[PDB]
Amino acid sequence: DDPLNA
Amino acid sequence: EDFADEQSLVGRFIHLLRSEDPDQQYLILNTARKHFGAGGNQRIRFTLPPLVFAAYQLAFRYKENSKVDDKWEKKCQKIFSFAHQTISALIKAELAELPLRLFLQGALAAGEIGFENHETVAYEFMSQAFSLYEDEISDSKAQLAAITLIIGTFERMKCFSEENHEPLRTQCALAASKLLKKPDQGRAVSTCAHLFWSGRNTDKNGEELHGGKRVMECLKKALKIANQCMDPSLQVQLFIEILNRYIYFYEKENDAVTIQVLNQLIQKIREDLPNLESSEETEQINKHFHNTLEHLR
Amino acid sequence: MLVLVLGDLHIPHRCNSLPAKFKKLLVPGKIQHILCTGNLCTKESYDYLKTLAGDVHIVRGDFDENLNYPEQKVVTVGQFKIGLIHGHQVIPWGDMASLALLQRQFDVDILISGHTHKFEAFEHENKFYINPGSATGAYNALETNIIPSFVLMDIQASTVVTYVYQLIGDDVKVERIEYKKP
Repeated sequence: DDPLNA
Repeated sequence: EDFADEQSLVGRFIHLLRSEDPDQQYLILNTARKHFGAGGNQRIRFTLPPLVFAAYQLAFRYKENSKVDDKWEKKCQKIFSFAHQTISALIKAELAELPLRLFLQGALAAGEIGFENHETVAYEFMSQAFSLYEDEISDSKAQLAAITLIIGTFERMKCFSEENHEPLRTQCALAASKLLKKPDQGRAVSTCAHLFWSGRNTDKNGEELHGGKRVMECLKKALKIANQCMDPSLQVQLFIEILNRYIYFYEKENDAVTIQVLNQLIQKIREDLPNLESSEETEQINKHFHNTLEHLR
Repeated sequence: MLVLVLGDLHIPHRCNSLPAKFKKLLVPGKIQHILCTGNLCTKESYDYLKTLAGDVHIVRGDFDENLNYPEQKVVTVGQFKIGLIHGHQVIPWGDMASLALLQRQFDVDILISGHTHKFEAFEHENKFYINPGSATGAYNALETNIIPSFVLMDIQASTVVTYVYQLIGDDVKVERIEYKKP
């Protein structure tokens, strides 16, 4: 779960 | 504005050109440079280099269509002749730093693709970069930055036979030992040691040269230049750099590097290091030697 | 604390802009620090980076026209002493022993190199090494299948978590590698 991940 | 508008005019024209299939892409790059060549000297600093990189990408694209198109080796010869003429147009505009680096990228691609008569193309591009380095560059930190690209580029090459690898090999060492300052000479000569060790020619079945004696000749010659240096800071700073260079080949199983050579240098650094000014420069030089000793332990 | 690691855009020499999905993810107000390996190679990409974060560090690439960029840089982010260099000065290119040689010189916990245009992230000799690759997926003569990629570091006290973002086809795909300082 990367902090961006849009 | 002429500078910025032209940087992004070809940038779009290269992204919009990937839509073109390889046979049509060449026809367009040829009319692109005809359009972008009318701009002038201070303009073509920013349009022609992207066309040269699009030329290198095109030659790789033809190698993908090797089994589909049997005239692909003639096409690659035509592109590198297009790039040679496009980069030569930048030299007439009184440039040296950029065309030299473009000629290095062309010799790299030619050796990687492998079309017929590619060794000659890679040699002409390399020798042309040497011509710009010798005839058009004379600033110690700009020379050092130019020759370290030539060496690093030549280090990765593997397409030259021994009859062509040896002149370039001894040309890099000659131009490195003749830089403007002794500290820059010591760095460039010690950097040339990777050419004799990890450089590949087409006579060894694709294997590395591993010339252990020549690897030492550079480092022995690099220490000689280090003694005659100019600043006791830069002198010891170069003594520690050459020490790590010995450790590199020592760990790469170079027979000619013995622990006696290492101990001779760590003692020489132990003697001259206290004879420096107390500064930020020599504090980092102290930590550098501390890390080197910690790695050897 | 989270850092963006990218470089080797080669705009406009080899590309024109980042991929569409990369420009959507990279938006201001979300990242604190940015460490760039170099090769932008113009102010048009610099000014775009300065609007993504306040603290942006850039070293000089082999095709950068701006001499004001330093050859290398050592910066501290939290507990980690991080060294920044483009990596065209590291001979042989992408060599492991030549990179660890520079880690001894800078005395850094993490070393950032970028010339390869190949993403790498690994631990060696209890030291961490990053290569974000070309964020634009730019042309490289020695590697033919370039994957546009950058790296996001999530630093917390004595632990770093690196996220690699890659454009594989049309999709953006993420992997995670973690490193703890000894």
